[PDB]
Parts: sequence; structure tokens; C-alpha cells
Amino acid sequence: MYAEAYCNMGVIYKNRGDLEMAITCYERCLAVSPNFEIAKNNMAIALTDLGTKVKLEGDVTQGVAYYKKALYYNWHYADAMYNLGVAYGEMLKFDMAIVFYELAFHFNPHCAEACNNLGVLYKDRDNLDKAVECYQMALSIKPNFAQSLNNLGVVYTVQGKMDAAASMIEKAILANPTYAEAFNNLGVLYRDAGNITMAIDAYEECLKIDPDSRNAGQNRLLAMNYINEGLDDKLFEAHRDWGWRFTRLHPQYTSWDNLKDPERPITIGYISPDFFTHSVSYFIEAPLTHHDYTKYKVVVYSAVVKADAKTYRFRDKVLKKGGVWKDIYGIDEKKIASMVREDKIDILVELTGHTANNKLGTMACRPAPVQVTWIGYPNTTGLPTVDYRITDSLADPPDTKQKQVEELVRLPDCFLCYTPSPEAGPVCPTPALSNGFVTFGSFNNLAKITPKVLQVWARILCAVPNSRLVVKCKPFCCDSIRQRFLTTLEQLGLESKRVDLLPLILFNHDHMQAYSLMDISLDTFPYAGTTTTCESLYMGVPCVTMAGSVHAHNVGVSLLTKVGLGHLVAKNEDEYVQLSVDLASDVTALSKLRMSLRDLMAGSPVCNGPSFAVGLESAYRNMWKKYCK
Amino acid sequence: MYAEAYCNMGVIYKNRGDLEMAITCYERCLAVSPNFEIAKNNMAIALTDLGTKVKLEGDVTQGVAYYKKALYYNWHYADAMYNLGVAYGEMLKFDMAIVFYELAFHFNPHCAEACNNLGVLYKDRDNLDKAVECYQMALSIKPNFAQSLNNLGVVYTVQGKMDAAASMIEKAILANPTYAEAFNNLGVLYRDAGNITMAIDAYEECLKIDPDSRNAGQNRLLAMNYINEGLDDKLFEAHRDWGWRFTRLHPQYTSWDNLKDPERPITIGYISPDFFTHSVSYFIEAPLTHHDYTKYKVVVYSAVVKADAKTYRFRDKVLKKGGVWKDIYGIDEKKIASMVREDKIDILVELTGHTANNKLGTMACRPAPVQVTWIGYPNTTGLPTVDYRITDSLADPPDTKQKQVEELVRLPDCFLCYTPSPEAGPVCPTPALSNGFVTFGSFNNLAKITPKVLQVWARILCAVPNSRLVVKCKPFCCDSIRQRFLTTLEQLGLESKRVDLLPLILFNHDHMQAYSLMDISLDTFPYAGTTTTCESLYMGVPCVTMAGSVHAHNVGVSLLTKVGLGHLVAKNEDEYVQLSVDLASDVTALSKLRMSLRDLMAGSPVCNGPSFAVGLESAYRNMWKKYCK
Ligand SMILES: C[C@@H]1O[C@H](OP(=O)(O)OP(=O)(O)OC[C@H]2O[C@@H](n3cnc4c(=O)[nH]c(N)nc43)[C@H](O)[C@@H]2O)[C@@H](O)[C@H](O)[C@@H]1O
Ligand SMILES: C[C@@H]1O[C@H](OP(=O)(O)OP(=O)(O)OC[C@H]2O[C@@H](n3cnc4c(=O)[nH]c(N)nc43)[C@H](O)[C@@H]2O)[C@@H](O)[C@H](O)[C@@H]1O
Repeated sequence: MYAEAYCNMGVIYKNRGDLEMAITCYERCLAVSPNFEIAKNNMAIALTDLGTKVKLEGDVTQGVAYYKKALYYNWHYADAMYNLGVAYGEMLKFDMAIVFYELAFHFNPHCAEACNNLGVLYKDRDNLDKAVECYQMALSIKPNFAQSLNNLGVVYTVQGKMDAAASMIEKAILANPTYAEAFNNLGVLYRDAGNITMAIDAYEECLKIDPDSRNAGQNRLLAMNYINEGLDDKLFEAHRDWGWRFTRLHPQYTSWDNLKDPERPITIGYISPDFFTHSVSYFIEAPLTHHDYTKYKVVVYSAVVKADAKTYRFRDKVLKKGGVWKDIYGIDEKKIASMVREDKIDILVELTGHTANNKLGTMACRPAPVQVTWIGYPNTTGLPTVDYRITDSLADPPDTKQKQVEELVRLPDCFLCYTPSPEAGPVCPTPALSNGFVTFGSFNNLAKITPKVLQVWARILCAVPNSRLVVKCKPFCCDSIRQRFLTTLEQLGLESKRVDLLPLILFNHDHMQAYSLMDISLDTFPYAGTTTTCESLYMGVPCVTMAGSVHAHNVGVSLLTKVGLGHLVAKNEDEYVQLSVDLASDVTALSKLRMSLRDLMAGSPVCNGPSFAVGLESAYRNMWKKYCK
Repeated sequence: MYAEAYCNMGVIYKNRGDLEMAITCYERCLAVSPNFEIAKNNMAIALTDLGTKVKLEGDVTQGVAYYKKALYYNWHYADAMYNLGVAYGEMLKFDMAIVFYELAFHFNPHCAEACNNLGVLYKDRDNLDKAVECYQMALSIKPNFAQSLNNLGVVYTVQGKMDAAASMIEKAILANPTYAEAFNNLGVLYRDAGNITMAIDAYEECLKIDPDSRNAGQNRLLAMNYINEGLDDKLFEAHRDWGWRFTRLHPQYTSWDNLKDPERPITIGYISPDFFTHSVSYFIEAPLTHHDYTKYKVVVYSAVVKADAKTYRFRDKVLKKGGVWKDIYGIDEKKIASMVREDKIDILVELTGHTANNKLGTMACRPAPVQVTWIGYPNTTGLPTVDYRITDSLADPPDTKQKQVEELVRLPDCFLCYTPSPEAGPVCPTPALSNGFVTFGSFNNLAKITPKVLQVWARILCAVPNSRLVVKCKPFCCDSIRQRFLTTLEQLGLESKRVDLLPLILFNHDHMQAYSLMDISLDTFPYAGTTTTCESLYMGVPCVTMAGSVHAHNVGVSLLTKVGLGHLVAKNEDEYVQLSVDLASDVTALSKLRMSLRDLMAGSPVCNGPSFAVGLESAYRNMWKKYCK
């Protein structure tokens, strides 16, 4: 009857914190008065609070049901929509989440958190402008929001605007000191900016704040890998510490069910998070199309954030050839291990290493008898659980001084196999004849460029008169970086008129054809590029690589030796200079060499598919035979 | 590249009607330009059209998925929300439907259909005011909408405002001639208004428009049941035609799996759509609480639109005593039959008949070996599939001339068992002493009142000087009905100062105690009331019923004979007059009779639970024994 007393008691209980008594009084009051607007709104508030409390325990479905009931009681309640969107993001239902966050923002403009999360979701789908404007609106509502600032820094780092990203990241750091993701992202930006010391200092601070930060430590090892000259071994100790901590942090499986018979078809699962237009994809294009599917079964574990045309064609080839394609995006590592075990897989090959969106969590438990890393992260994995790694004799000489935590297998010919792009197109003749001077070109990452490389390149330019230099890098999208690089080059005694810094090219065939203007390709050291060397050799421009005592330093040496140009490798910097001078001496030899290298690489073992496939299958058979005995 | 050509081609295909080519061009254009607002909106339009086309085929889930994708493309598209709400209403997910219809209305105020459907949904949950205002808004947008007018007429008919409902129903009929639900509802209102001839004419027109209208025909038979004097038999022929058409319209099951052993516990399933505060519920309160659950298992099939406290207590008693409670609201009859068969039920008892929200669709197939009607619709069911019906010897004398399509079983004592309300309260003494005159009272439905009853009541009033008359009926909520009734009474020679027409009482105990002002209760004929007689006898006021040749006419006779007041029954109208005069002759006898009748009914077989339960269980055992042999 008297619903006023019931609602007053319910309000008192809610303020006191008793949800059951309050919800009972609220229920009875609404039964007495079905159209009590204030009572209905308070009922919605109480149900939202109860749903949040339940979601604290972990019952997602019950919280969602309570939220839906509250929304039914009050359709235009914003916090309910926000909670629904958060839950839908948790359950990986992205479209419903987008809709609900947008509705929450429309109803309540003052919900900056919803806008920030919407920007996050849009950025996860490579909608850069939408994320930028979402974060800008978040700043418009709450200028002092740390998460929005950090994610805007992420987006600007991806876009290449390093100065603004650095400014905003520093603003976030000074806003919140106990916030490590800002340190990690500052250091990521520093690494992509071409300087390493402050990047290492940054992740060191980050690890001090967060001892158990996986991303921070992993990228810290990656950053140290850049400046490894092969003289010190503290990097090995850091890798060992990372591996031991990671192993002690996660459980492992010691049970196996695979048959002990060494004579049976092998299930090979290629697990990789980057099957889109990535360097790795190129080198995986041929083997998948070249395996004996009947003799060896093939499965794919793709964690790609966004599938592309290459992903679709790979899926078509796998399914047509008798394979299984699976998507593992947005799944916890434990579920990944469980599904891997339940798939009766024999061997697994990971192609990520300590890189973006890696899946070392799978290796945390060793779900399969054999796990091997083959391409990504040329340096040692550092995990004791990881058993073996794939390499050759050239990049890894038997007398190497590079200690490895895991055993190595030397492939007969090489462990690289490049695949031409379908629309690569013809190669234009040597432009030296048109312009009358040599134009050295480098299409490597700025992070691989070091002061030593700059000095060597300056010596190269000064050695031969009338020499041009062209460099293509993403960080050459900002004027400040360009000015700093030009000033650094001039400090060594090089004019700025002979330097051409170019930005990225969105269209792949344009990037492929951009090699037409280059004459001689020069590789950076110590962390020498791998895909760039093959890309250059395919277009006919000669490539020069310096040797070294590290596997990554010798990748280019191995590639050049295999393709048939082993005479184009210099052991020391001085020999590099003399080789470059000899190359620049004559133009006709360079021209006809450019003409021949196309067919030379076509007929080389590098481009041979069936032979490499047979060698790799024999390697797998030997691996399984060793496991059986 | 050129997305303009792709979008133009897609528009051309959509106009031409080619959905596949249009969706392909739309897909490629959005891939080229991820942020083409016009292209995105047209994509949403095309997806909505495709979803509607798919839902035409019948694939509800695929249409819902397409609608959700379209909404993701365009969050503020109203038609998508409308379609989502329609689908959610189809899948019986009511709360989500309410939310989505409300959102669609908020985005697009010009969607009168969404408002109409929202009003329908709210009315389905007894939210009368919300439905009224929804339909009023629909008229505010589209005054010429037939469905909104008809449903507003429904609501006003339920509320008791018959004049406005009739006006709006006539408006709907003249708006749309080929629209039978309007005829059915006009006739329903006429039936509830107390007049039958035009109601029968109305459903006759309705059946002419729609030969296979189940509701129209069923309620047509119900209406004829009101004016049945036991002289004509055309009603039996109409029932036979209805039964034959219904049987030929639906399939039947001829397979049985129940054991042939006559000695085993019997599973009895009480199927009824009205387990809320309804007359039937009262008479079912005792048997369920009085069965031998161990010897006979009990299950309940409730199709109640809205559960109440009585429903909750019945569920508690069933579950506590060892029974199963099931809700069958919003389920197709085929699924009902399938679940009934899968429940291993032995016998089923239906308590609806040709009444509101009946479930004769279940009887269409005879899912159980034994189906019996016991309470609802005292007249014959008319379905040949229905095997047997329950009655006694008093209301159904062995020498009856009322032919029945189904065999009858005569219970030993009676087939009625009333249950007192827990809060009935004490009975006040006879008010005749306070006021000095007799006050006849009638608490029956207006539809049961006929001109013959009015003439008889006028004769009763004129016979004894200083007599008051009080009548309680729902249609006495409108002034026009009251004036018409008073004019009709005055035309027979009765003053209006001795007539008191009262409306309904919302609170049950108030209705129970309203009998305190009554002195003698008078029953209508031929369709005599059943629950009202027991309700009156429980409060101590004597009840008078005229005999007849019909079962419904003799229900009151049987009740009065069983309770012990068989001397208070008159065979003819004249004997009714003399009995009433004799009752009114003395006041002291009436007073002490009022005092005694409480205990008299308490000790009568009518209120005896265990004895009736034993008799009913013996009846069931005999039924199963007959089935076995
Ligand atoms: C397999 C891995 O390869 C890694 O090489 P890594 O440094 O990324 O050498 P990157 O040249 O930076 O790889 C980026 C890839 O993107 C493409 N790409 C390069 N420039 C452009 C451009 O300007 N526009 C567009 N649209 N695409 C471009 C090209 O296929 C190149 O291989 C090694 O670091 C690892 O050790 C390992 O060998
Ligand atoms: C079991 C069935 O009973 C049927 O009796 P039927 O006409 O509905 O006789 P009614 O009196 O109309 O039934 C309506 C029920 O609602 C309650 N009720 C009556 N008046 C009021 C009121 O003023 N206010 C409120 N809140 N409740 C009221 C009371 O329990 C009454 O039995 C027969 O027609 C069938 O043949 C069959 O016997």
C-alpha cells in the first residue's frame, strides 16, 4: 500500500549497503506502483551496482543479465549501456560493443571512458582516424586522462609522428608516475626513432616499476639485440633470466600421447601472428604451397589482427591442398594450449619470437613434443622449454662463439626462401647511364642504422666522386627527424645535396619499382636486414653486406653466397670500402649484371621451391626420428 | 581505386533488384574507402532489405545477424532497430524487444508501427495505461491506423469503457472492411455488454469474411451458450461442425506407449491457462493439495499470461509435494503436444473449454491416451477427439435429454469443491434488522442477465413491499449502460430508487465482505452462475436458483442440494416467486440461518477435501481400468 515507506527503506538499505533488503523493498514498491519513475530509476541504479559487484566476483553472464534487466527498467540509462559494452568487449563480441559504446556516448556525452574504449576498439581494426578523433574528444572532455593520452601516443607512433607522440607520452608520464605502459611506449618510440640508449634506460625504469612486465622485458631484449656487436655476453644472461622467470611464472605439461613409431605422417602446425602483408609471409608463401600434404599434414594457427588478401589466398591454398585453418585472435594462452593439445598436432613452428603480438605463452607449457622457431628473431629465443632452432652452416658456422640455450639444426643449403610478388613487374635498366653517377640506396629500418654505419657510408661517398645517397624509412615522415639526420650527416663531412630521404609508399608495386632509381644497395650492420637483401637482389641491384660474428650479421652473407654472389661480401669495413669502390668503378658491368641477376636468382636455390621443401621435410623426419629414440 | 563507379554500380544493381552484385560493389567500395558515410548508409539499407528478404523465407537467425551487422555499420538507423524488435518479439525475448522498440521510436518519431507494437507488448503484461498512451500516440502520428484502433478498443473493452470502445471499433471497421478481428472484438464487446443478438450477427459476418477463424467460431459457440433454454438443438449441430472442421484442420497421433498394466501410479497433468486469481483456481486449490502424490503423480501445465501470488503458492505446493511445474506461455501448440508426449504423462485434465486463451490445439492431436474436461465450459466440448467429461447425477440426471458428443462420468457426490479464501474474514449479522427491509443482491455477470430474469426480479420486488435490489457488474462502470439498464427496469414497472448498481472492487477481501449488505442472493438463468453461489453460501446469505433441463442451469441446484439446502430450489418461475416471498416473510429465521450456514458449509461435503480427493482418485482408477480393457 504505502510504497513511500518501502522506497525509503530501500534507499536506506542501499546507502547502508544492504542490496538484498533494498532490492526487496524496491521490488514490492514497484509491484504496488508499476509506474513509479523515481523508484524505477533507483531500481536501475541498484541493479547496475549489483551487476558490477557480481562481475567483480567473475560471473559475467549473471552481470550481463542484471544489466539487461536494469536497461529494461530504464532504457535511457547510460552506465548500463557502458557496462554492456565493457562486457561485450570482454566476450570478444566487437560489433555489439561498438554499438553499445556509441549509444552510451550519445546518451551521456560526459562519459569519456566510453569514448576512449571506442577509440581503442577502432584502432584494433586499423581505423586510425576514428581512434584519433575519439581520443581527441576524450581530451576535450577530460584533458587529464592518462589512458587516452597513452593510446593517442600509440596511434601517433604507428602513424610515424614521433614528436607529438613523445610530447604526449611525456605528458602522460608526468600526469601518472605509477604507470608503466607509458614508459614501455616511450621506449618503443625511442627504439623506432633510431636511438637505443634512452630506450634501454626507459624499459629499465619500466621493469623497476613493474618487475613482471612481459612486454617491457621482451622488447628490452629486442632493443639490446640491435646494438649487439658479438663481443659481450650480458645479453645472454638477460635472456636466461627472462627465460627462467617466464618458466617459473607459468605451468608446463609433461605428458605426451603421440605414437613412438618414427614412420608415420607428421602434423606440422605453423603458428604465427603475422600472416598479413609482412616480411615473414613472403618467406612462408612457398613452403606451404610446396609441402607433401599427403605425406605431411599442415595446419595453420593465425593470430592476425586483420586478415588481408594474402591471408585469404593462404587459407584457400591450405584448404584446397588438404589442410586446416584456424583463427586464434582474442583467446587466452591457456585455451590456445588446450586446443593445440586437442588437435593431435605433432610438431609446431613459431615464427614470432620476441616481436609484436608474439605467442610465447603457448611455449610456456610446451603443448607439443616439438616446438621450433625458424624465422623470427634471429637471435636465441632464451626459453629453456623451447627445444631446437633452425639455421644453416653459413650464418651459423660450426666454430661459432655465439652460445645458444637451445640446440641448432643446420639445413643443407639455407634456411631462407623468398617468394616473388605476383605483380613485381619488370626491372628498368641501370639509371647510372642516364644520370652518369652512382646512386647508393638503402631501404632498411632506421633502427638498424648506427653511427658506425653513418661513418662508413660517409667514407663510401667521399671515396668515389659524384655519388648520391638515398634512404627510405618510415620515421622520415617528420621534419624534425629529417633535420636531425641531415645535421648528423653534415657533422661527419657530408653535404646535404647528395642525400635523399624518402617516406613510405602505400602501394606495394610502387615500393617494388622504387628500386629502379637505385644503383648499389648497402646493408646495415650489425643487425643486417634479411628481406631487404632478397628484395634488392630480385630487382637486379647488387647488394653489399658486411660479415660478422653474429647470425643476424651473417644472414646477408649467407644469402649472397647462396644466390651465387659470394664474391660480393667484405669481411671488414675497409674491404667493404674497396668493394664499393670497385663496384662503382664501371657502369657497363653493373648494367649487364643487373640484367643477369633476375634469371640468376630465378635459377638459384633461393627461389627453388621443391628442393627446399624436400630438404625441410627430411629435416622434420630426422627431428621426429631423434625424438622417438 | 575509383569507388564512385563501384557505388554507382551497386546503386544500379539495388534499384534493378540484384542484391549480390550490389553488395559486392558496396563491399569493395567500403574496402577502398573505409569512411564513406553515404556508402555506409546505403550498405545498411541493402543489408536491411536482404535481412527482410531472408526473414521472408523463414531464416530468423540469419536475418537477425544481417540486421546486427547493418546496425554496426550504421548505429542510428531506425528500421534496423524496428526489425530487431520484431524478431525479438518473435523469439519471445520480451525485454530486449521493449528496449529496441523504444530505441527505434526515440530515433524515428514517425514509426507508428513500433509504438503500436510496444503498446501491444505492454498490454500483454497488464500495463493498461502505457498501452493506452502508446495507441494514443499512434493515432497522433497516423489517425488512420486500423490495428492501433482495434487494440485501443481491446484495452477499453477490458477497462469496461464500452461506449468509447464501440465507437473506435466501428471506426476501425469502416476504415478497413476486410478485417475480421474488428468484427470479433465488436462482438466480444456486445457479449460483455449484455446483449446477444447483434453479437451473434457480428461473428456470423466475421465467419463469412474468415471461414477458418478459430476465435470467432469458438466465441460464437460460447455466445450461443448464453441463450440456450434447452429446447433447440441447432447449437449441437454448430458444435459438431466446429469439431469436424477443427479435427480435419489438424493432424492426430494414433500411437501410444503407456503400459497396459492397470495397476500402476498415474501421472495426472492439469493443463489450464488461468492459474491466477480466477474462479477456476479456487475450485482447483483443494484437489492439488489433497491428492495422494505418491500413489498418483501430479504435473501442471500453466499458460498464465502473468503469474500471481496464488500461482506462486500453487507452484510451492506442487514442488514441495513431489510434483513438476512447467510454464507453456508463448509456445506453439505443436511444441506443446511434443513436450506433453515426451513427459510420459498418463492422463490430462483441461479446465478451459471454449474460453479465453484456451489450448484446444493440444486436443487437436490427442497427445495422451486420456484427455478430460472437468470444470470450464459446462456445455459439451464438441470435439470428437475429446473422449470423456466429468459430471454428477444431480446436474446431469440419467434421464437427461441433453445429447453429448462425449461420454459422461457421474461422480458420487459432486464435481464441485470450493476453497475458502485465507483472508475471507468473519460474516456480519443480517442487515435486515438494522434497516428493516429485505435487500436482494446479485453479483453475477451482466451477460447472464436476460429480459426474463429482469421480469422475474421485478415480480419478486413487487410481491413483497419495501424490497431493495443491488447488482454488481463490471459493465456498470459506464454511465450510459447504467441509464439504459435503469430505463429497461422502469419500463417493466420498477422505481429506480430501489436499484443500486455497483462497480467492481479491486481488493478481494472487500469484495468478499460486500456480501454483508445483501440479504437474499438470486441466481440468473439459464446459464446459472457457479462460483457466485458458493461465494454467497460461504458468507451466510441464502442463495436461490431456478431448475432447468440444462447442466449449467442445474449446477446451482446440485450445489444447493449437496450443501444441504435442497429445499431452497424452485422448479418453475412461480415456485421461485413463492420461495422468495416465504424467505422474505420472516427475518429471525434468515438471521439464524445466516449464522448457521457458515458451519453448515464447513461440515458439508462441498468443503470436504479428503473425501472428494478419494472419490476423484477412484474415478481416475476406473478410467484407467476401462482404458486398459
Ligand atoms: C623475417 C624478419 O624480417 C625482418 O626484416 P625487417 O627489419 O622488418 O625489414 P623491413 O624492410 O622493415 O620489413 C618491412 C616490410 O614491409 C615492406 N615494405 C618495406 N618498405 C615499404 C614501404 O615503403 N611501403 C609499403 N606499403 N611496404 C614496405 C617490405 O616487404 C618489407 O620487407 C627482420 O628484422 C627479422 O630479423 C626477420 O628476418
Ligand atoms: C469455473 C467457471 O466459473 C464461471 O463463473 P463466472 O461466470 O465467471 O462468475 P464471475 O463472478 O463473473 O467470476 C469472476 C470471479 O472474479 C471474482 N470477482 C467477482 N467480482 C469481483 C469484483 O468485484 N472485484 C474483484 N477484484 N474480483 C471479483 C470472483 O472470485 C468471481 O468468481 C462460469 O461462467 C463457468 O461456467 C465456470 O463455472
